[PDB]
Amino acid sequence: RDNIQGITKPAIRRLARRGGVKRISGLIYEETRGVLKVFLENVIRDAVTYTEHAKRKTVTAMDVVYALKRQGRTLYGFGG
Amino acid sequence: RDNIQGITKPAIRRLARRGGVKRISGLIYEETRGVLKVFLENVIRDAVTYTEHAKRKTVTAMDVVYALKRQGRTLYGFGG
Amino acid sequence: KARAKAKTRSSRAGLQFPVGRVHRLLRKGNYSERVGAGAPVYLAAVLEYLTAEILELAGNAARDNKKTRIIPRHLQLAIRNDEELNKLLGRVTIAQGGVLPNIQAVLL
Amino acid sequence: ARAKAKTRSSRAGLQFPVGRVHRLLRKGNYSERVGAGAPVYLAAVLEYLTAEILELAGNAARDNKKTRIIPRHLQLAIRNDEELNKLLGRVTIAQGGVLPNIQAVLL
Amino acid sequence: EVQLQQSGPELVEPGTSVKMPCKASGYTFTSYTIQWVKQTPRQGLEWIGYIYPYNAGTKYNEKFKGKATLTSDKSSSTVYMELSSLTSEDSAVYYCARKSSRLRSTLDYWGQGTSVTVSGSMDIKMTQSPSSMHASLGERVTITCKASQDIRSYLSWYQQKPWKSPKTLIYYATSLADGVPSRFSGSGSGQDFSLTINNLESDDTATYYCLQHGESPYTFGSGTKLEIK
Amino acid sequence: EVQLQQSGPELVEPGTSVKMPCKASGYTFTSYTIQWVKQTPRQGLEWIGYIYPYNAGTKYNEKFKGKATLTSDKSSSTVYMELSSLTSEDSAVYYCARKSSRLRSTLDYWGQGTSVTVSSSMDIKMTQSPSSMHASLGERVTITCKASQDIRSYLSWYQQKPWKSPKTLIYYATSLADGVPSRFSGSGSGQDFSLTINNLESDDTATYYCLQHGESPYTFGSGTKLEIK
Amino acid sequence: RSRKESYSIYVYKVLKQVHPDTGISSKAMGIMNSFVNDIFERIAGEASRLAHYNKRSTITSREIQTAVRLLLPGELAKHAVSEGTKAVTKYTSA
Amino acid sequence: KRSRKESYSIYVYKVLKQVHPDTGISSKAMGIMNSFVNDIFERIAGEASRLAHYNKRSTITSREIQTAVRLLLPGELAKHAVSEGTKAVTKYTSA
Amino acid sequence: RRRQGWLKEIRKLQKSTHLLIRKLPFSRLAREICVKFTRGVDFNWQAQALLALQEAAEAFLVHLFEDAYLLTLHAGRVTLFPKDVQLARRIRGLEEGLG
Amino acid sequence: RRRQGWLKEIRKLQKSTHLLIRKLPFSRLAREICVKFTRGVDFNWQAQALLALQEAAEAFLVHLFEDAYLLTLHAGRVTLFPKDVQLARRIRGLEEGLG
DNA sequence: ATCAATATCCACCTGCAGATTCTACCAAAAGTGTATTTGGAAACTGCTCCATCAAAAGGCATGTTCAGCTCTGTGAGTGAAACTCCATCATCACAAAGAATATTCTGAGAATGCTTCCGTTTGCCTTTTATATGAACTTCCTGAT
DNA sequence: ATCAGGAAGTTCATATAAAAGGCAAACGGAAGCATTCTCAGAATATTCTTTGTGATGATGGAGTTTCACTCACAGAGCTGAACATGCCTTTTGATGGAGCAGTTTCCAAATACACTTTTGGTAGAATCTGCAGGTGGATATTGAT
Repeated sequence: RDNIQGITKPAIRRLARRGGVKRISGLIYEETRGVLKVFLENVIRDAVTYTEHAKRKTVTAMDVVYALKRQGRTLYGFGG
Repeated sequence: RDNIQGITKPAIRRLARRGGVKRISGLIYEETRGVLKVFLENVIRDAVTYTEHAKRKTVTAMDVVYALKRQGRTLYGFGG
Repeated sequence: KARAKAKTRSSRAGLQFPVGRVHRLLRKGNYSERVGAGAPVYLAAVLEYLTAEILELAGNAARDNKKTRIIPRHLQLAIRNDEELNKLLGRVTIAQGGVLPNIQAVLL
Repeated sequence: ARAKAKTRSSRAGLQFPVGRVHRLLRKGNYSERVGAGAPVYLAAVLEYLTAEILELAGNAARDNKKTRIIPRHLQLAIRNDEELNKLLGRVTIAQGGVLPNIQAVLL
Repeated sequence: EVQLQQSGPELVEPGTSVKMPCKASGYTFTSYTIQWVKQTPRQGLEWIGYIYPYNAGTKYNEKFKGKATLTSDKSSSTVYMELSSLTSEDSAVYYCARKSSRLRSTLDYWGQGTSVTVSGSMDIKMTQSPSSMHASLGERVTITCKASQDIRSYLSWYQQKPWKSPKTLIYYATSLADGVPSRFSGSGSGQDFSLTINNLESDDTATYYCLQHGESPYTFGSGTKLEIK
Repeated sequence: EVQLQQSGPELVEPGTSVKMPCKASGYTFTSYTIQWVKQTPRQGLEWIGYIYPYNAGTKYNEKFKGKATLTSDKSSSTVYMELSSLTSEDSAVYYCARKSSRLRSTLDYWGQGTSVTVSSSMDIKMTQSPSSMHASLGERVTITCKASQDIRSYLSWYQQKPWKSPKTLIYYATSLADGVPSRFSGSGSGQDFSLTINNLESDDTATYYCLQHGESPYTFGSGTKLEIK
Repeated sequence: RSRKESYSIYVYKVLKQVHPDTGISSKAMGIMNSFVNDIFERIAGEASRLAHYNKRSTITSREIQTAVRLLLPGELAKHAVSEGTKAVTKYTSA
Repeated sequence: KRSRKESYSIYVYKVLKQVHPDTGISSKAMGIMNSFVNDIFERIAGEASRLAHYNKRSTITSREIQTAVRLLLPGELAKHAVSEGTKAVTKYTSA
Repeated sequence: RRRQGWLKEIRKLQKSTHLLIRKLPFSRLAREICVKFTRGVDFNWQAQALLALQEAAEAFLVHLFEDAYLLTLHAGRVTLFPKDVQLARRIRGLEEGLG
Repeated sequence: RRRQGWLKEIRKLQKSTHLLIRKLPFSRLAREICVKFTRGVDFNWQAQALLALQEAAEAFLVHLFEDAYLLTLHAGRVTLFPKDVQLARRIRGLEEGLG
């Protein structure tokens, strides 16, 4: 079982119900997994760039917050 | 005749054809004039703020470029 | 000799936020070569006003939820039920804040 | 009475001014002090990006059977490219026009 | 400028229902609440409620639950008001006022007024200690607005010339409104509040109201009628 | 990693058509062109064309204009190549190569190839000056690819094991590719270029090609067979 | 360990004068700290950019005022300008 | 006195005369290239300034410029810009 | 006998680069909008300031028509309605959308 | 006799604030994505780093489902299709959209 | 137009996780002179924007027609929500280990500061050339049958 | 498959606006030397991440049904594009002109600098307390005659 399949169908359905979606096509789950993979690749690449420039081997919450902040996705509640 | 009516129907139609629109509803012209008025209010307010802080009475091209640049609408070809 | 006792310039400005700390952060943040005397006063006043506005709206939301303590959902509701605060914190996600209860009217 | 002066651009093998980039880094309020290799590295990156866009725009000008690069040629060179379009995403090029884009349903 | 265009009077029958528009222009319509005020000349000014067109959120006074229903239209920039089950006490002037969602903002701009002519304990009492006074043409006038509970500084002052809409004088108990001269000055916090005119003129002959908006049922003052020779 | 999956070998008839896939994975599919290379063992490597899946833009060699058609599918990350009017001079291996839209990038990653057996011009020429050489396990070997017109360092080097896909050694006439050891070294600009290997092994027994991509019909070299003793 | 300063006691002083009988969770206090740092760096960056545009070396209260007027939307900017102005005017007479 | 009014125009022209020896450029296109160079300069220098401030440094070096390039440029563009800047600082320190 | 000309109009307007709104109507529109912020004072305008603001305005409008016509084609229509432009401004957000 | 529960599910999930993706599957997904950028080296992760990245990921996904379901309702449908999500990512742009 | 069942909401007990309160102490803010320097004010200048007249033709306004579109309803077929039951995987708690991060001190290379000189850049004139415009020629591709 | 004929590409004059080329001044970059000071390296304490294991119940997975949705089609009615014709705002251009933005000097109030003293903010303790979980009555659907 691949790790992208750990994002299960009830979790994607639950995210869509919090988004207010009444009915959910069966083809939307692989679409959502692909979108989540693209998002996490773009955030984790910048967070690893900040971590490697700081000469560390631990990705920190501030590295994630800086990676999100430079993509126009400012997150409150984890420092900064 | 109001100055927003100087944005004529052939000009709005011509902008929509450059946008690639095949058919154009008759209700779209007042919609386009309202959107253009909102855009120009938001740009001209910041450009006047830059002009007044510089203690001038002439809105300059750099004031317009700074007003656009701080709204995420960077314009090339007028300085800066 | 007759050295007078120190008054904080936050208390001189009538403020709660630290004018001296704001001045040090402006001076060390590589913003300009020099910082005027009234700039950290003005900036501490603006930051205190924004803090007071959001905390008062979040406390009203907490009281409307019949609660005493302000949690992140109360800040989420206070900011997203307001056009100007939502425009200010537009590209801002608040952790553990949730969403507004919005159901589209055609589904009902 | 001293040695013959060499520019840092010619010492680094570059065309963009390392001395001007260094002076702009000093006067732009970015840090308290600026290292020696930082304006060299930055002038090299700016020269690479300038060369890439000018070569693509010159290819677009030659494909238009023209020998002078215009803002339309810069617009075509930037917008026909994934990475340059992502770099200059929120950028408007004046007198650049749009790409020819007719949706296939209409044909 | 900011104008809140409001309809003309109506001569209606009891038991019916009246809608009235508050078509607003000159500003971004969703950024501001539109508040509604009833003016009976037996009970003064009374706050009915508001709608906030950004999210269609409403809040009503408890005296008007079920009687008033507020709706909005983003396309026409218009706020309507239902008045169901009309009785003899529902014969008044109904104003619509423009108020920001800022906590220290007040009723900035008012509608023309709609004259409808038919054919509670936990509130904050606002006690103006002079009900009426007489004045010369340059002496000092001071009006107090003693409050029941602790509003912090959320108190505003209005003047109303007869058969006209109220005009905002002072907001946040000290700050002057736009276009108001420095002859008007406000003071106080907590429960003691004051309104002061320095150089009395001819146009300062009106009724001067105080409004609190610190707690969610907004209450006006009883009014103070100022006659100037 | 980046991998370009490609179909198996096909045995077809003249006058028919072949649509072969280039299913790609491991990268953002629209950011890179997919180039197509024909390999006959009498004319060497020949460039056919590319599609750029970002905007479906194509460009073809003049020898294959009308013979070849390139299409792409973003949902499957697959590029197809259609060959029409199959002839006896089509018995070749058709590679699909991954190339960035950067001007100094080269054919980075290759497919395994598809053997297609049909059962019965004012461009730049690249000149491998050695055609075959002999060397022992420690000698230094130079290989030159003198060009025809002009290419300002837009030259790349490849090695190919027998019945394998080519591997990128050097791009931009001096830069090492990813995973290539420092034994390989390239030099030159303009028209004279060179490739050098320092410490030979049995891994250095291949056919060494030079590719120019300075001008729009891309041209490979004739080939140089180096073998170890 | 390091000192790790924040705005938490100042946000708490503001909270217990806008609502005297209301507490705040530590996560909400961290969000308010992030908010204050974000608006600080936003206003200070805009004022720095203004002073560089007008060839000035000093950031003053006038640069802070016009950065507030550029960055805050609507009536929020007007009340923040009035608060900053009254704080500067009662600071100079002290 | 008319002021200095410096630009990147002669440097962009030097780069153009070695990527295309027979192609000219119009004045509006030269203004757009000047705006491009200023925008990318400010973007990289601001990101390197934020890097040096995050890591509590007073100095912007070529390592800060390198990681700002890796953060700001997408894809292979960052890879070739990093190789170009590394080659230039190697040639500079060797002389 | 009426022939179609929308396809030729789109193909010539997508290769031209000139401004599509007339300069003097756009200029007096921008000056009327500028009067309402300067407290009644008439500011002056450089010619390049008005040209820069017209370039920005027309680029904004053309990109908004492209994004709204994607919504027109998504609903199975061909005719661009105002609900398409409103939904395209709603999905772009607060910064890219309104204004 | 089957009753509806989508309305109650939406009404309870729009008042809850907890994370909807499970922590350990999201954690090993993020670590597998992190391996492909660190040249095979396994970095460590703070717990707050993974929580911050999961908060950001779920907020992104919920807002994208809202913007895509506006497109579902615009086409006269009720069922969210992948073309809705693709068009919502296309209209948001390069920054707000993809990634 | 009213009864069995169930979701929703309120009254109340309480355990505890989390907020609040209290103490050194150290870093930093404030006070006090002191020397430095930036920017506001004033005089002045030349730049460029505002405004007005001729004109002229290019482009827009207006009214009609019709064909191509939108919208609404229908029916066939598809596919997603609901429901059930278990067993797999996530969560939690704890120990421990140790990898890795943060702290502290040192000195050396690198950055700055300052002075002097020279090479580069830019603004203003001076040629010269690519491209738009006009007009004649050729081809192509749709419209019609 | 063949005619009609306008749209599109091609090519030559060709003028003209715009771009390339040349010169002088000033300005800023480089060279050289002295001084300072930042940060890499090394040694080390201390946190906090990884990993393992038991428990355990929470919840996802898989299969079936059914009914609520999607999609294709047809027809009625609307409405926008095409088109013809007049005339009216836009544009060029032109002189003047004058408001005003940019330039140069000066100097004084304001800002940095440095030293010393006090004080307040923060980290680490002990102590209080709101709230979430849990168990029962009022209330408002939801079917169903």
